[PDB]
Amino acid sequence: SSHKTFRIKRFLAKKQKQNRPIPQWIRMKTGNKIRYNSKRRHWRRTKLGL
Amino acid sequence: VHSRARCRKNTLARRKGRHMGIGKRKGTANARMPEKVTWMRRMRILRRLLRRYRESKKIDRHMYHSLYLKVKGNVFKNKRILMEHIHKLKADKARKKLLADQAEARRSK
Amino acid sequence: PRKIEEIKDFLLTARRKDAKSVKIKKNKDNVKFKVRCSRYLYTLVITDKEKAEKLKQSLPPGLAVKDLK
Amino acid sequence: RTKKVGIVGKYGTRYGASLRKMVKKIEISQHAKYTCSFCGKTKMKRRAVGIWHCGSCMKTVAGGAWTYNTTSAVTVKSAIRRLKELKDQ
RNA sequence: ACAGCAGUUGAACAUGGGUCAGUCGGUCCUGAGAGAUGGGCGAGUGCCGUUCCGAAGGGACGGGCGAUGGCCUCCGUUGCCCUCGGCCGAUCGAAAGGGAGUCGGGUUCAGAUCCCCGAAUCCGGAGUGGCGGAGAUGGGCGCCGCGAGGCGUCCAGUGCGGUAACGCGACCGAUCCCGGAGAAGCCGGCGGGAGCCUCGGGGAGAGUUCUCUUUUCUUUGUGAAGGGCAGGGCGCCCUGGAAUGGGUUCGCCCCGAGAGAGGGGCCCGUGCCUUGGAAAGCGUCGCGGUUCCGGCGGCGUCCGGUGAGCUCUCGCUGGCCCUUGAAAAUCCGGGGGAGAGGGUGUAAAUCUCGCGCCGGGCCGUACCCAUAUCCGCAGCAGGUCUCCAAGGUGAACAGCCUCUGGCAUGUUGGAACAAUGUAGGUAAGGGAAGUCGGCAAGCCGGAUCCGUAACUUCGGGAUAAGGAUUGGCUCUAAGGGCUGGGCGGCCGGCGCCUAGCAGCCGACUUAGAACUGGUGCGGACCAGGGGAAUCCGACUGUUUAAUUAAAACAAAGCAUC
RNA sequence: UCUGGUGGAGGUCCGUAGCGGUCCUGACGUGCAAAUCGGUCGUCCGACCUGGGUAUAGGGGCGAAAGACUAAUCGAACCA
Ligand SMILES: [Zn+2]
Repeated sequence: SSHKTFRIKRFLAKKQKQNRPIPQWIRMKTGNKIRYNSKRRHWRRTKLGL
Repeated sequence: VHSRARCRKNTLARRKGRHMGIGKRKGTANARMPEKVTWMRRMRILRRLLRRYRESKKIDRHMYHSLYLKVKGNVFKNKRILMEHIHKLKADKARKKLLADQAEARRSK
Repeated sequence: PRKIEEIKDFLLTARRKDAKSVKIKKNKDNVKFKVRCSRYLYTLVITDKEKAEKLKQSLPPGLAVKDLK
Repeated sequence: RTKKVGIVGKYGTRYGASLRKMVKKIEISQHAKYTCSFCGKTKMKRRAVGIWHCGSCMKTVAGGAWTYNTTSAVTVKSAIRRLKELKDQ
């Protein structure tokens, strides 16, 4: 809701910032094994632990 | 456009009495026109008339009070009936003084 | 907003060190002299044009004057 | 309007005839206005059970549940006056 | 890739961006309750307990006794001692309870009572007085001054008015004490105010004009905070003394404990005018620059009437209760008079009066709020708390049609119209012969006028049962409000409103009649079939969420322990 | 005593919103749905309906009582 605490807002801020795709240059790093961000979270599909 | 021309034409006819018969009534007589509002309006008319008659000294306090309780007792249907009854009382009171003065004149003669 | 009904009171309000500006407005029927102070906007309504021009001349110096034309 | 039901016509047929008859006596006394012994005006109504108020002199009196004065109260008041007078004289 | 067809689309994917407050909430207070310490219990983590087995105050008028700093004659800060002093105990507990104070106009791609413009407001601080005003500036004795007006002395002065209710711009005062406000249910009925709807005109724009319609549609403002005036209310006051009782409400109700009558007082004032205010907003007609100028300009934003109308709100007055419908923070008033001030200055202490100066930190704020942003594994016919609520018909927030606003038929389309099905209808003559059973469907249905049985706990049964009417059109009768009563007035006998007369204004109904249609008319919509009995339970209520709503449970009453 | 008014009582009646869930033993029954849909129904000022906050926890609670309910789990839940 609009009414939220500071602790909850800071928790939602962090999940928002970590929902980004992998950068393109990571694939070029020597000995790289990551192809995509397997921890992508969609708001409608998966809900937060909160 | 949402014209009110049709409803205004029907309201004019309805004010004349049209579309208001037995076949056009769905609510009861009390739902359409409450008996309490009819009674309360009637008392306000008749009590107002009695107050004006008292103020202008057409009737006195003792005639006002008896007529007030008869109005509360549903004796007079409307203002016209109450006006005629007051006039009959005024004639009777005048007559009682007419034969009183006649009797006093005869006795003193 | 406060309404002042005396010219003498208006001059006192205008000469306050708090006063910031005098705004003159001309209407169809009256002329309104408005002095803006810290707390209230003081308005004087004058229905005579002869007295209106006199008030402009007697306005205190230095105080900003704006004509709402 | 009614032959015998009186004030308990509000209950219709919903309880026994004898129960409606018993409550008829109590409901008349619990809603009646009595004459105030302090100011003389007939305005002594019931606020709650055992509480009686006068709307003119604003006096509140502890009384009966449904009647202003219980018979037990009158006898006790008369008896206490006798016991007090015997102590004095 | 996903959105079960597509997709130039998306609540998908990618890149950027977006939430601004003293006056909107949180924050503060307590509620039901939760919970430490003291104490007790407990092998023990710990538990019980919330005033109960505690030396539970750390504060403060004021006074004294000392240090210290200053616009240092003096005052202020800091320690110690008297005086006062119940926390009737920490603390937590509400984004719907309590709780000071903000509202118009504009502005964005997305913010906004938060930004800009404008106009206000509350709280706190101001010591070294911020400026005014108040307190507060009189009287007596003389002298001089022609006299006014000044010189000396003495004595007052913590305001004033009204018979009163109370009023005026302030109008000292501590510990202590009393009170108020915060702070009270549900239902009914009336009345006031506003918003909306309605009606009659006047503007501006638009629609229709085949014929008519001087028409039909849209639009036709003034925030908070001050000031004044209506209006509403009053168990507020003064005169006075009432039965031939009177006053008065829709209902009531009121009076020698003071009616009616007259004259005042107070509270609320969300209404009107006014400052704010037209400069802004809107409507319409034009003229510019250029993407935006809150561009510029002209005209307008008018006058009325209605009402058991609906909604909100403010009042008054009742009904019900073996039901009586929070608490605390916080704020205020009063009682008392411990104190302080100055000796007549142009003065003091003091001031809840007017204006002036400074500040108001932290957190929330975007959007969905649901037949697609929430839960049900999903864009799931399920579930999920509220606010505003137009016209017509009509008892209605019923159903049916429409306007403002919204939408694209609910995860696809094309063609055809077979059986069986799901949903909706109709049917000759019979009229339950079907079937366990009238299951299902059908009949009745509104309103008005008549007329209503057995039985009964006398309340009911009851819309019992049964019958008639119902359209359209044209009339008639009845049902009300205001004003007046012998150029402008008025000193006057000269007038007499008196079966209530004249003029003006107005809305909603009721009853009766004529005419009239292929007897059709509660024409759609809405909308009880009924009667005679038996069994059970008295009734209202409740129950196995997801097969049993019942005769089961409860219940008032009765009785027992 | 009778009559005509006024008045507005009630765990009162018809009946919206709301709450519930009779019958069709209708639809659906690899459903829209691990209980939904339609018509028809009960109640609708009260023992009424409902949000939030609080309290009661497993041989325990709560129960106008059906062994009902206690997170799709109840003649003793769920987790290890
Ligand atoms: Zn009394």
